[PDB]
Amino acid sequence: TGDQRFGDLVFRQLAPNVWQHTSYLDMPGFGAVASNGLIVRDGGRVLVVDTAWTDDQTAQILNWIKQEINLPVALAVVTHAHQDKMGGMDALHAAGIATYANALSNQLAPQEGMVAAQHSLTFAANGWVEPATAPNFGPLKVFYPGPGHTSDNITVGIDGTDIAFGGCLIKDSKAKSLGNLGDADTEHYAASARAFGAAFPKASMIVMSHSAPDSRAAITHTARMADKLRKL
Ligand SMILES: [Zn+2]
Ligand SMILES: [Zn+2]
Repeated sequence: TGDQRFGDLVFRQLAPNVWQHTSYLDMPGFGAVASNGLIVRDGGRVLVVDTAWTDDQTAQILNWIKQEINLPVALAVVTHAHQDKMGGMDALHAAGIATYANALSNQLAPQEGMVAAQHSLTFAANGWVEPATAPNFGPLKVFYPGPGHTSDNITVGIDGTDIAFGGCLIKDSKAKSLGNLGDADTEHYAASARAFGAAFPKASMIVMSHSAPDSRAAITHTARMADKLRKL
């Protein structure tokens, strides 16, 4: 398939300098739910998008990076204040890694049971990150598409590649539903999915948290699901 197992994690190379990390929730009354993030090698440093579900899983991502890449991890960006994306913040901080999240994610973190990132990203009215808040992000192009899966969800394009990461906002083109809607903005979801597509109009590989990588059909399918839900 392209997947490789390392401990209880799975890694899949997407480009010469990009890998998808996958971790699984291990809690007594739940099935083994996968969550995907990214690892980007930016020359002489590594950038991480999203933690795993737990600190121990996140430390295993760092161990894979040390073994397989062996460059320092300069920063991590987390895409919203849920456990699958921010559950391993303490492991990043223990490792001396600078962490960034939407200001709103950092505000929500205590209510959600998450540790806040060290740095807050803010956004222009067009959705693009304010550059002074995202210094030295290299190829990572951060975009806030509007409320959707959550009020705080952000997305990330990787310059020099065909890849854009929708996080938990985007589901694949065969998804039966929008997954976890507990915190979702049903009025704006479809427009936010569309805004993600329009922000990264050349991306051909759409990476998402809870499906395998897909084509741009994931974006349109997600927006349709959202529009149906809104019309009910
Ligand atoms: Zn979520
Ligand atoms: Zn999720």
